[PDB]
Amino acid sequence: DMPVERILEAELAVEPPNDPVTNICQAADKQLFTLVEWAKRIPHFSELPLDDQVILLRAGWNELLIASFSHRSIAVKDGILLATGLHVHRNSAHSAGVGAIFDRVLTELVSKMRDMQMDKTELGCLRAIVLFNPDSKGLSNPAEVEALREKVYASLEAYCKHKYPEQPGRFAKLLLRLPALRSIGLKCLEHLFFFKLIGDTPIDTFLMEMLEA
Amino acid sequence: DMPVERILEAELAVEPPNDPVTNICQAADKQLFTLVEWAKRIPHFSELPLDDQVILLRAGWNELLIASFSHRSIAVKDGILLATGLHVHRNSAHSAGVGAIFDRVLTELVSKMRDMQMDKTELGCLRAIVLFNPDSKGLSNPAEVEALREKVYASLEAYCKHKYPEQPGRFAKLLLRLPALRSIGLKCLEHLFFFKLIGDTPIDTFLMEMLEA
Amino acid sequence: KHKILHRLLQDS
Amino acid sequence: KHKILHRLLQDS
Ligand SMILES: O=C(O)/C=C/c1ccc(O)c(-c2cccc(Cc3ccccc3)c2)c1
Ligand SMILES: O=C(O)/C=C/c1ccc(O)c(-c2cccc(Cc3ccccc3)c2)c1
Repeated sequence: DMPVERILEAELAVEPPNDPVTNICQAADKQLFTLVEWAKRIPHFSELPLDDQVILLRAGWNELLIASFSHRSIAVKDGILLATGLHVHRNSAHSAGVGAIFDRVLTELVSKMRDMQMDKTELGCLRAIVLFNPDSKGLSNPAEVEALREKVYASLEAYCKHKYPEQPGRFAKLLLRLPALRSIGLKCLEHLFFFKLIGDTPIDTFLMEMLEA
Repeated sequence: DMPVERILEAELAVEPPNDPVTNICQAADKQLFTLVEWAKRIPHFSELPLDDQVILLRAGWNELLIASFSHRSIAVKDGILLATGLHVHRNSAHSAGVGAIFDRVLTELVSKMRDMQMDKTELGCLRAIVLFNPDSKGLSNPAEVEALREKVYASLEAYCKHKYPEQPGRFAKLLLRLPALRSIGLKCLEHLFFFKLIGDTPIDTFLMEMLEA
Repeated sequence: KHKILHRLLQDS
Repeated sequence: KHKILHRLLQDS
């Protein structure tokens, strides 16, 4: 069983100079610690083998964090709210060299989340689906992870049909944001390597561990 | 309205040395012509403005072709059947320098399609969803494209529930292959630029036009 | 060349 | 460092 009540509780449980690049790296490292506490609260995750928990978090941490700060920014006016508390707007992002990826995040994620009024239960279920990624390489039992994912979007569909009975396509609309999250995550990861490779931007321990094999 | 009968008809309507790299480029160019005939047969696509049809095909042709040859290879034993008729197996792909992406295609697409017995109606609906990409930049009316996508997966869900009433999660399982198709498409596109950039592999007209702005 | 995609979509 | 992810998952 995969109760949406616990997934929402997981989202609620992890709720809390002005250079965008440095703040991005600081925010990612900061939220990696919070991501572990979140995953532990997702039903049945901690029951997986320890090595599989590592595989799933190493494979999805980037998308998981991107989904979080995107939904967190639905109230911001054409901007992104990073975990450090810094609001990055279009002018600041463009001047920092990350104008393109910034635009994608707002048009393909933040604005789409705001327009459909994606709630925290739906967000937590999407992040849980991402967490339970059966395509992750090295999983000792990918079928087991696939079963957990199936339970997640089974409970999500039931939630959407009960909460939004007049939006029959809402469930599919939620899942159809995952392709954008996938490609956006890949581009964001490229910028993180731009920041690290140049050696000019500080990279803290946890984020450094995720960026290395 | 978006009848699955016409989408299947579109799939059925486009059904027909040993160097894998050269064959990949030949196959992609060959199927670009077939892709246009396919898109024209998808209901309401030709009704879109001509400039939007170009935007949608330029934005999704790669994933659209990848979905096709992946489903085409469900009968092949650990191999990919290219449009040129060449069967590329693991040993040949690895020796051609494309072993990694080859493995992803088989594990994340071909094998997944075969295990769930994805039929051509479901394949055509997934490709139609990809075709009607509201995230494409430059669309004169992205809402219109989004409406067509919504009609597609509305008809797909109804098809799955009627054809497979005992597989409640089949509809979601189909949509959840699109993230893998997105990342796989991005990596495949990188190899196509590897082939083009090196100037060693011939690149024909249509494929050349898609690879250039 | 010459908008092969454009011309293929136009011709019936 | 020292499998910070491993140690964070272990500790309760
Ligand atoms: O705040 C958090 O909790 C987490 C944040 C985070 C996590 C992972 C990331 O890859 C990134 C990340 C990297 C590269 C590019 C972008 C886009 C951007 C964001 C803000 C301003 C301008 C551009 C995001 C950020
Ligand atoms: O056959 C068709 O109809 C279409 C084919 C096609 C279309 C687009 C592509 O990007 C590619 C494409 C490119 C790079 C890498 C791969 C993987 C691979 C495929 C075969 C053998 C080994 C590796 C595929 C192929």
